Amino acid sequence: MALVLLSFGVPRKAILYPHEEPSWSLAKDIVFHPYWMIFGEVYAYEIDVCANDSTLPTICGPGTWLTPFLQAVYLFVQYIIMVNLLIAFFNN
Amino acid sequence: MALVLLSFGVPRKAILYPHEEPSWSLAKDIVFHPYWMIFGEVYAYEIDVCANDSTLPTICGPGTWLTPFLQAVYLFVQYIIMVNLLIAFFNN
Ligand SMILES: CCCCCCCC/C=C/CCCCCCCC(=O)O[C@@H](COC(=O)CCCCCCCCCCCCCCC)COP(=O)([O-])OCC[N+](C)(C)C
Ligand SMILES: CCCCCCCC/C=C/CCCCCCCC(=O)O[C@@H](COC(=O)CCCCCCCCCCCCCCC)COP(=O)([O-])OCC[N+](C)(C)C
Ligand SMILES: CCCCCCCC/C=C/CCCCCCCC(=O)O[C@@H](COC(=O)CCCCCCCCCCCCCCC)COP(=O)([O-])OCC[N+](C)(C)C
Ligand SMILES: CCCCCCCC/C=C/CCCCCCCC(=O)O[C@@H](COC(=O)CCCCCCCCCCCCCCC)COP(=O)([O-])OCC[N+](C)(C)C
Ligand SMILES: CCCCCCCC/C=C\CCCCCCCC(=O)O[C@@H](COC(=O)CCCCCCCCCCCCCCC)COP(=O)([O-])OCC[N+](C)(C)C
Ligand SMILES: CCCCCCCC/C=C\CCCCCCCC(=O)O[C@@H](COC(=O)CCCCCCCCCCCCCCC)COP(=O)([O-])OCC[N+](C)(C)C
Ligand SMILES: C[C@@H]1CC[C@@]2(OC1)O[C@H]1C[C@H]3[C@@H]4CC=C5C[C@@H](OCCC(CO)CO)CC[C@]5(C)[C@H]4CC[C@]3(C)[C@H]1[C@@H]2C
Ligand SMILES: C[C@@H]1CC[C@@]2(OC1)O[C@H]1C[C@H]3[C@@H]4CC=C5C[C@@H](OCCC(CO)CO)CC[C@]5(C)[C@H]4CC[C@]3(C)[C@H]1[C@@H]2C
Ligand SMILES: [Ca+2]
Repeated sequence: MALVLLSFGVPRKAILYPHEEPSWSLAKDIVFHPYWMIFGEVYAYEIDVCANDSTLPTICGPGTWLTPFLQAVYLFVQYIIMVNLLIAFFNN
Repeated sequence: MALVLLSFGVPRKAILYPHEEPSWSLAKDIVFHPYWMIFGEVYAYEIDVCANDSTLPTICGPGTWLTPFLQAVYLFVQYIIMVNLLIAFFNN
């Protein structure tokens, strides 16, 4: 579950923030939002940053249409497979 | 689950509100948000009160960078261990 997290946070932070110099904030932002997604926080109005209801309208740019596809795969893996595999683990 | 709650709400309220005189509001605020976290309310824009998207920008101060680490441990214990232990309880 920690690897699926980094498989998602690093492409997302890279596609949505292309103009970043090296910073310790890059170690938070690859791990912060993808972790809070495991607990039901979808960040609904940050998905599709080019939408009109977006709360990140300045992040709209080339390639950012990829991130909602990425997060759809991410939560399917984490919530629909990995959290329920862990329920199944505990039950058995 | 009520003890993991107080293990989190008391360090959080202490780190984020250092300048408090004794008040009955201290018995609510150690128990209120940590309980609503069990039911999927992450308080996403109150985590990391020093962030730019924060809805508590005045709470930013010394030591407040500890609280997102604390809440990451908190929900892991409550949701990933304790809620699913309780599912496992009921199934068996
Ligand atoms: C057995 C358990 C052991 C733990 C194992 C796991 C290891 C956990 C390791 C995680 C790596 C975190 C590294 C922090 C990066 C530097 C932070 C920094 O510079 O300042 C930040 C620190 O202040 C905060 O408030 C944020 C602290 C991070 C919260 C982590 C919660 C998510 C849990 C994740 C769990 C999933 C882990 C998935 C696998 C990796 C603040 O903001 P900034 O912008 O970064 O800098 C300041 C600038 N500013 C003032 C403009 C805002
Ligand atoms: C079930 C329902 C689906 C029905 C079926 C038919 C599919 C329909 C698809 C049709 C493809 C055409 C869509 C784009 C329209 C034209 C260009 C355009 O407006 O681009 C937009 C984005 O979109 C893109 O840039 C491209 C998006 C392509 C993703 C398509 C997924 C393929 C199907 C499924 C893949 C799943 C996996 C497949 C394996 C099974 C531009 O808008 P923006 O992003 O807001 O940015 C603009 C602002 N900017 C200029 C600042 C950047
Ligand atoms: C079998 C079941 C039995 C129950 C067992 C559990 C014990 C339950 C007991 C919990 C302790 C409650 C102590 C209340 C403190 C005093 C509050 C007060 O005076 O006013 C508040 C009451 O109005 C509210 O809105 C808060 C009421 C608390 C709701 C509980 C929610 C969390 C669930 C709890 C469950 C988790 C417990 C985890 C374990 C501890 C309002 O605001 P204030 O600021 O406080 O005062 C007014 C000032 N102001 C106008 C400026 C706002
Ligand atoms: C997977 C990804 C991680 C990659 C690995 C490398 C780790 C990277 C970390 C590197 C450490 C350096 C980060 C801070 C940068 C310099 C100072 C700074 O800006 O501080 C910031 C906060 O942060 C702190 O004050 C310190 C944060 C330290 C905790 C880092 C986690 C340790 C590893 C994991 C721990 C898990 C458990 C470990 C056991 C397994 C200040 O910013 P702010 O908070 O916004 O407040 C500023 C405003 N104010 C002045 C009003 C207050
Ligand atoms: C699932 C199976 C495959 C099916 C998918 C079929 C292919 C999908 C369909 C179409 C392909 C992508 C093109 C459509 C959208 C283009 C419109 C556009 O400009 O968009 C953006 C740029 O976007 C780009 O420049 C995209 C470049 C290619 C991305 C890499 C391929 C991704 C496929 C992933 C496949 C993963 C498969 C994983 C395998 C398991 C917006 O650009 P702009 O801002 O408007 O430009 C002006 C910028 N300026 C102002 C700064 C100058
Ligand atoms: C997990 C395993 C161990 C690894 C831990 C890694 C250690 C982490 C690394 C380094 C230590 C922490 C400090 C680094 C950041 C300092 C930057 C800073 O100033 O931050 C803040 C202050 O914060 C402080 O002053 C905090 C001082 C130490 C806190 C106690 C240790 C926390 C580690 C717990 C470990 C738990 C272990 C649990 C064991 C299971 C912000 O200050 P400021 O607002 O900028 O100052 C101006 C304020 N003024 C304007 C009011 C004057
Ligand atoms: C197998 C796993 C693959 C993924 C991963 O774990 C192992 O690989 C690690 C390598 C890390 C980076 C190393 C170097 C730096 C440079 C630093 O530069 C300070 C500049 C300035 C501050 O302003 C100093 O004053 C900022 C942090 C950064 C980019 C790291 C980020 C986290 C990364 C990507 C980690 C990530 C979780
Ligand atoms: C084993 C467990 C450890 C944790 C815990 O349970 C047992 O320990 C309890 C002790 C409680 C405090 C006792 C005294 C007061 C003073 C009062 O002062 C009124 C001032 C003014 C109003 O403005 C009057 O006019 C405010 C409340 C406060 C701080 C209590 C808060 C809750 C606490 C921390 C409880 C907490 C849940
Ligand atoms: Ca939820």
